[PDB]
Amino acid sequence: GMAYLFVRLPSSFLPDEDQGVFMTMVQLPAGATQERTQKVLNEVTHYYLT
Amino acid sequence: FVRARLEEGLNPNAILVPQQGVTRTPRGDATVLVVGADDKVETRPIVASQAIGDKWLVTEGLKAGDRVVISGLQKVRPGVQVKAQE
Repeated sequence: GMAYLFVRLPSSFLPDEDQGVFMTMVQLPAGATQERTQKVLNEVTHYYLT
Repeated sequence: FVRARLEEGLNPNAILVPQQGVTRTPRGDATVLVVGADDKVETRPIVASQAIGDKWLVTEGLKAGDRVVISGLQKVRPGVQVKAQE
């Protein structure tokens, strides 16, 4: 059973840490201008800010 | 020689699609995403006419009352159901 759990055991790279910050990436459709993207942000922002 | 804007044909009926919602396909072919009553997005190929304003005049392929599926280019792959906003 020792050998039993060793194998059932899911393996990872490393424990992730909450670092006090993170990032959110913004991609729009193609050909779209910044204003489009820009509005997204205040949306993004407004989520965070609020 | 001063700029002269000279009035012209004044198109009686213009299909003006926001150049947002205007996505060519196939190569150089305006594909409007307008979703019919089925609310299953169906991109209907057309050819945007000469660019104007922020929108495309498109001589053909679209009709009046067509709800342009303009944005949402992620949540809409063709055929998917969709809830319109205008």
